Amino acid sequence: SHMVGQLSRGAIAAIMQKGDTNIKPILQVINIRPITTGNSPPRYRLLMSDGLNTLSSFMLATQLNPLVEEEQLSSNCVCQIHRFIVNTLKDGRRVVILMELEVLKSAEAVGVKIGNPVPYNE
Ligand SMILES: O=C(O)CSc1nnc(-c2sc3ccccc3c2Cl)n1-c1ccccc1
Ligand SMILES: O=C(O)CSc1nnc(-c2sc3ccccc3c2Cl)n1-c1ccccc1
Repeated sequence: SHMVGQLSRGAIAAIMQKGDTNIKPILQVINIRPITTGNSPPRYRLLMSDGLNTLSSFMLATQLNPLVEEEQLSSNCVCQIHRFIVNTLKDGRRVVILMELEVLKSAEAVGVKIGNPVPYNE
C-alpha cells in the first residue's frame, strides 16, 4: 500500500537543482525509447518518475543497453540509481546519464504508473 512511498520523492528536483550525485534514488521507469544515432550503437532515453515529478532527460549509458534489450528494464519497473552524472548542454538544458542501476521490482511486479507525477519544469 502507499505505493508512492516506494519512490524517492523529490529526487528529481534535487538532481536537477542541487546536482548532488551522492544520492541513490529509487525511481520508476515510465517509458523508454531509442534515440536516433547515426551508426553509433543504440542509445536509450528514459522518462522517469520519483512519484512527484517526471523527467524525460535521462539517458542510459550504453553499457546498460542489454538491460533494455533483454527486457529486464521496461515501462513500470522500479530501479535504484547507483551512479549517474549530470551534463549541461550549451543551451542550458540538462541531461542525466544513468551509469549503474539496479532493478528492484520488475515491470510485471509493479504493473502501473505509481502516483500521479507531473512533468518537472526546466
Ligand atoms: O528527440 C529525440 O527523439 C531524441 S532526444 C535527444 N537526442 N539527442 C539528444 C542530445 S543532443 C546533444 C548535444 C551534446 C551533448 C549531448 C547531446 C544529447 Cl544527449 N537528446 C536529448 C536532449 C535533451 C535531453 C535528453 C536527450
Ligand atoms: O554511454 C556511456 O557509457 C556514457 S554516455 C555519456 N557520458 N557522458 C556524456 C556527455 S559528455 C557531454 C558534454 C557536454 C554536453 C553533454 C555531454 C554528455 Cl551527455 N555522454 C553522452 C555522449 C554523447 C551522447 C549521449 C551521452
